[PDB]
Amino acid sequence: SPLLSGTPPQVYNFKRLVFTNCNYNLTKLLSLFSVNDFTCSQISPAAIASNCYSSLILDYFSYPLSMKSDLSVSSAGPISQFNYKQSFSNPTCLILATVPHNLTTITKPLKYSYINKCSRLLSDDRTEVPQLVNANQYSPCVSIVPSTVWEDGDYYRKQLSPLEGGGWLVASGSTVAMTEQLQMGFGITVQYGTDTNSVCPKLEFANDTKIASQLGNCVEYSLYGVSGRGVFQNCTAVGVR
Amino acid sequence: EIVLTQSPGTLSLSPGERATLSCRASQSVSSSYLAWYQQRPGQAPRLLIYGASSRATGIPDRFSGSGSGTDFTLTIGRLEPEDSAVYYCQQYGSSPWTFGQGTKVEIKRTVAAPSVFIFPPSDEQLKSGTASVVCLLNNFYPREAKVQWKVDNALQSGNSQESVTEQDSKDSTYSLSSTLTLSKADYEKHKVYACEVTHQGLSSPVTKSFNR
Amino acid sequence: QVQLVQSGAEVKKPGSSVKVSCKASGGTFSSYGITWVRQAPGQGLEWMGRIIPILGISRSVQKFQGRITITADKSTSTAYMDLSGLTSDDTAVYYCAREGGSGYDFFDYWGQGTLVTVSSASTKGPSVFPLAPSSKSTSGGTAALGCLVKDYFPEPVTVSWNSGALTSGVHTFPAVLQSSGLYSLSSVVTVPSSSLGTQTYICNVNHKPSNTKVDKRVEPK
Repeated sequence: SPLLSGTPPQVYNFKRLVFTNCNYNLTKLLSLFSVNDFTCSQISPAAIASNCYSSLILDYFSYPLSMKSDLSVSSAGPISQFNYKQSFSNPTCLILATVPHNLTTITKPLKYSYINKCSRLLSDDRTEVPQLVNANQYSPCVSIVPSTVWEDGDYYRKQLSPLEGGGWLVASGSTVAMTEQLQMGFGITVQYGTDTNSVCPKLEFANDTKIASQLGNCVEYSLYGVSGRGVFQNCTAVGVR
Repeated sequence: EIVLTQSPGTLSLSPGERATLSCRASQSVSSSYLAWYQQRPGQAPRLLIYGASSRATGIPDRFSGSGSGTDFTLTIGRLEPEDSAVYYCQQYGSSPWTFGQGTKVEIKRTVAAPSVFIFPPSDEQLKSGTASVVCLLNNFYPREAKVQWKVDNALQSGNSQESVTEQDSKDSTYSLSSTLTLSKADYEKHKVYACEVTHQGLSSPVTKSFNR
Repeated sequence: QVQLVQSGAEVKKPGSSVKVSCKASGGTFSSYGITWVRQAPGQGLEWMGRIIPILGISRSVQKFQGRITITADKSTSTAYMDLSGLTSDDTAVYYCAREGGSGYDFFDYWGQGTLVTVSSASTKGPSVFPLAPSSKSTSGGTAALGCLVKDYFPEPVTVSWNSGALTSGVHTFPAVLQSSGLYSLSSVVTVPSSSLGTQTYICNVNHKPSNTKVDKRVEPK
C-alpha cells in the first residue's frame, strides 16, 4: 500500500521498502500492475514468487521501458553507472511495469528524469575524478539534482568542505518524454538466509496441514512442538481455550 | 522564451537624480530570476544585479533591483556620467533565457559649445585617390549638431557623411566628424571649403575657411 | 577570477564553416559553464548555446539548433563554437560568457567578442588618409591632427596613437556606411604642443582581418 500511495520517485531518488518478517503476495502486486518486462538474476522468477528467505528488499521508482537496457549492472550505460545499482551477490529480480488506467492513486511526475553524469573535481584545478554509484546508496550526486530535473540539459555544481575534500562536485541532469501511461521500474534484492527464513509466501499453510481436512482419520500430528499419532474428532469445546 | 516589455530608452537625466528602468514580462516569470547587464559604448555587458535582489561583486550599491513576478525595476541612487550606458534585463526563469531589448541612458552635465576644425586635403591624397575634405566638431553636446558643407563660398548639397561618437565615460560629451567626398579630378573652380555649424552652443553659426 | 578572451574578428562567405574560439586564461579551465551570445547590430543580445567543459554536455538555442557544433575540453582549456550553413543575415558580434550553473544563469564576466561578417565580396586593404593638420590652430593651447582609415571592406580596423601609448585627447568615431559599399571610420588626436606633439611617432595602424601592424612617424604641417 505505501508503494501504491503517493507519487513514485525518479530512479536516482528511488525509495526503499524492506520487508523482513511478513507473509508476501508478489503475485497480487504483479496482478495490480501490467508488467511489460520481467527479468531475474541468480534465481528463477517462478522460484522468487514462491520461496522463503531471511529478508525481502524492494526498490520502487518511475522508469520508462525505452531506457530499461541502460539500467543494468552488465550495461555500461550512464544511468546504471551514476543513478541506481543492484548488488550482484544477493539474487536480484528486476521488474518493469506500466500502470493500468483502472489503477488509481498513482500520481504521475511531469517527466521521467535521470542524472546524466556524476563527477567530483579534485583539489588540483586541471584534475577531475568521476564518481560511480555504489550498490544502492540513493546516488552520490542526488543532493545537487532536484527530485525532477528542470530541463533536458542542466548543470549542477556544489563545493565539498575543505579538509575534506575542498573539491567541487559536478552533476548533469537529463529528462525523457513522459509516456501517456506511467511506467515504473522495480528492483528487488532479496537476501536468502541459510538458517533464517523470516519472510515466506502467502499462504505458506495448505489444506492437508489443517486438521479439518484429516478429521476422522488416524493421522500423525506435529502441532506447536508436540509429535504423536492420533485421530481428531469434532466435539464441544472443553478446558481453557 | 518569455516576451518582455522594456523602458523607451534614451532619456535626458541630470546627475544626482534617481533613474528607474521598467522590465515588465508578458508571461509570468520567477519572482527573483532576473539579471541586469550594463554595456558601455564599445564595451562587453557586465552583470550588475543577479536575481534582481543583490548587487554582483564589484558593482556599486546605488544600482538596486526591485519588483517581482512580472515587473522588475532598476533604481540608481545617484547618477554619474560613468553610469550612462545601455541596460538589459535577462529573465532566466524560462529557457531559452531572453535578454532585455535594452534602454540607453544619457547624462548631460552641461551644454558644450562646439569646436570646429577644417582639415585641408593633403597633396599626397591628391596624388593617390580622391583628396576629399574633412571637418571636425569636437565637444558638441548634445548629439543634435548640424554641419553643412560650403564649396567655393556657395551652397553645397548635403551628400557629406557625418559620424558622431558616443558620450565619453568621464567627459560625457559628443564629437562629430562630417567629411565631404570630392573627386581629386574635380578640384578646379572651388578654392574654399567650409563647414558652417548650427548648434545650441555658440552665439551664431560660424563659417570656416580653406584657401591654401 | 579568470579573464575571458576571444578570437580576432574574421570575415567568411555565407554558408562557410566559421569557428570562434574563447580561451580560459592560465592554461587551465575552472568548473564553470561557457555560454555563446549573438548580438545583432542595434539589437538585444540573443543566447546561442551553452557548453560546460567539465560536464562535456552541449546545448543550443531552438533558433540555431544543429547548424552549430560546440566543443569544450578541460584539458584544452579552450571552448570553441563552429557555425556552418549560416545565412548572410546571421552576421553579428559573438560573446563568450561564464555561467555559475543551471540554477545560476547570470554571467559575471563576458568575452571581448568576435565580429564575423558573412558576405560574398572580396576583402579590401585599408588606406590611411593624410593627417592634414588644420591650418587654423590654437596658439599653444592644442593642435588637431588626425589619420583616418578609409576604404576598408571588413570591420573593424583598430587605429592607435603612439601604438596605444597616448590614450588622452583621442576621439574615435564609429564607421558610417557611405553610398559606396566600402565604409570608413575616423580617428583624430589633440596634442598641446602646436608642432612636434607629445611624441613624433604616432598613428600606429593595425587591421584585424589583415593582422598587419604598421608604425608611421608623424610630423605636424
